[PDB]
Amino acid sequence: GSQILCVGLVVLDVISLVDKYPKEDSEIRCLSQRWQRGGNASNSCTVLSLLGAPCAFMGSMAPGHVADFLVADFRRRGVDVSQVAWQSKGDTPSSCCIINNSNGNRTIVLHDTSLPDVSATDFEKVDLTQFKWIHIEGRNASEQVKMLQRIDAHNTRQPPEQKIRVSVEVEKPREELFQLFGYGDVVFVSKDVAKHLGFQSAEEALRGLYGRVRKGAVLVCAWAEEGADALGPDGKLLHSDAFPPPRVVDTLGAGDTFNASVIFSLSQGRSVQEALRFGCQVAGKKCGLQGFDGIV
Amino acid sequence: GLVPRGSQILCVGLVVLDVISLVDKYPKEDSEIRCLSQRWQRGGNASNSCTVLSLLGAPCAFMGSMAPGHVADFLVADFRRRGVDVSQVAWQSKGDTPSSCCIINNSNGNRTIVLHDTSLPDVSATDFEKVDLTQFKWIHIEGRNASEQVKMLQRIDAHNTRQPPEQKIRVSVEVEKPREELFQLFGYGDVVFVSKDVAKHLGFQSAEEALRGLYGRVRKGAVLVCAWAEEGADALGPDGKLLHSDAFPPPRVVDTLGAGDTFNASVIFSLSQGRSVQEALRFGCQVAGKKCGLQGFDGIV
Ligand SMILES: C[C@H]1[C@H](O)CN1c1nc(N2C[C@@H](O)[C@@H](O)C2)cc(C(F)(F)F)c1C#N
Ligand SMILES: C[C@H]1[C@H](O)CN1c1nc(N2C[C@@H](O)[C@@H](O)C2)cc(C(F)(F)F)c1C#N
Repeated sequence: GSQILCVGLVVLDVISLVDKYPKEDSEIRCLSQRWQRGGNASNSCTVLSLLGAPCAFMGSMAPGHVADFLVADFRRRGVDVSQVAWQSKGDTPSSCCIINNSNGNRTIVLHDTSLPDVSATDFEKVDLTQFKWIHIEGRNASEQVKMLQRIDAHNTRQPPEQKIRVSVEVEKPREELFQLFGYGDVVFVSKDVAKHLGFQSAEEALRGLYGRVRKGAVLVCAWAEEGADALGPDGKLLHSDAFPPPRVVDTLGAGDTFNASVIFSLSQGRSVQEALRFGCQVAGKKCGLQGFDGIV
Repeated sequence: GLVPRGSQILCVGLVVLDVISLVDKYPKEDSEIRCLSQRWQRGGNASNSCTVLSLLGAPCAFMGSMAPGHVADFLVADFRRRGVDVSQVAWQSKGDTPSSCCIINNSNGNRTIVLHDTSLPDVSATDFEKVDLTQFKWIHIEGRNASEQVKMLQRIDAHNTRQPPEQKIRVSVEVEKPREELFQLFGYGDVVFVSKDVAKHLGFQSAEEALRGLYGRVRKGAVLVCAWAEEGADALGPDGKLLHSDAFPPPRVVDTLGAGDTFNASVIFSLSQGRSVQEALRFGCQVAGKKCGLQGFDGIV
């Protein structure tokens, strides 16, 4: 296997750049506008391609002009779109993103079209042999657990040399998703999910949630500008300071940059410490740039 | 393709992609919230007046700036969907096709707007100088870049001086934004539309006060028109006789977005058809009122 598969969402980000965030009932005029392809699994694909990794995307899309824009962007990047689960019923999701130029803060108003999510049936149809690593963005937990069990089954039949590495992301504080803790060799838990569970630091979260992971898995938690932490089976907490840019201009997709960079580094055989550090390095570079161009 | 001579109604002005999201509570900065419902709409005054003229049964054309891209493709497809001739569009090499983002809170009804950037150049007088006016029976200009538009208005004046009265192009002008640059446009056109917002900003408290106060600013024999929402509309012509029409409010008000544009297009339509200013004021008020009980422009006729 050579490719890195990212299973999750693709969203059209209808971005506006403002000098100051608007006050409810106001009329600000934006600096600039752009269409950017978004969604967590989608943004991680952009980053992996830029990092020089052969990657593929798996997500639901509806035939139409929004899909044509997204597909052309995926293709322009060299993202393998051959795994896309095309839906006959529904529309492709989009969102209004407000990026504050004075601090880089991103405010998203998402429109979730109720496009059916990728099923365990869609996933059974995939020939796993081309993949080196499979990353799943937590969405439809019950259906994704069946996908994770399929990869587990594949791997039991494989020599250690050709075992598919698996990562999982729990970004939304949804009780259903917490069963995914659970599966995978690398588990990414968000600051928002951690705070929701009552943890006030990435060290508190990793010590509190490590009991929920599979034997020998690595639990990772990025805490924005405070840097990121990781905890493996050795019980040794690992840390990396952030690499903040002198001027933070766009934080939209920073966490996705972190996830893809950590996945990349580990796929390349680097240590968890090296990977934590690289993840923050790339996430920080991206924060001082508009979009993903120039992160390398 | 072939458009018969003196058949179309031209609307010069703005087209924009409005992205309207309905939220239960306004988002706090850095949040990743999910909206109730999200609509993409083709907005802009000259743009909305085109939709209405097509629905009224009028062959119409739009003239405005657009840049090649995916926003333009959405807008062009909508123009076409409402059967608007888009052959006059001034395509720009530099700039963004306008897009505005509206956030409507469902718990209080308050609208938060993030207005399009200023990057796209407006239609120039040299752009207009390239249009063959013979296919138009009427030309309506939305006040934007006043200095340039005055040269466009003078071009139509020049065209008309060498035309017989039956082949004269009728001209209307809209002053909707309260900016001093635009107030020079009162001096052009056969029909001048002044807004309630512009009127109030000049210190007028009624459409009667505005028409009596601003009539001196119009050219000889022009008609000054002012719609005052639910209070109805007024018109004042060279005879010095103030004309009025009550509003025709719908049983329930659904959507007032583009009501003024519906009024303008309906008044232009009626006059283009040879009806009296009184008949046209009334028609403008009827159509604008029908639209208010409707979501969008779909069933206004
Ligand atoms: C992915 C995490 C690793 O923990 C380092 N990363 C960063 N995340 C930031 N976020 C702002 C977004 O709104 C999210 O809250 C996360 C900002 C920065 C920076 F400080 F540079 F601006 C860095 C970095 N480096
Ligand atoms: C254009 C003017 C003519 O005066 C008739 N029109 C109406 N405008 C309304 N507006 C309320 C919002 O603020 C819009 O901006 C304007 C509402 C109504 C109605 F009462 F029906 F709802 C009517 C009518 N008829």
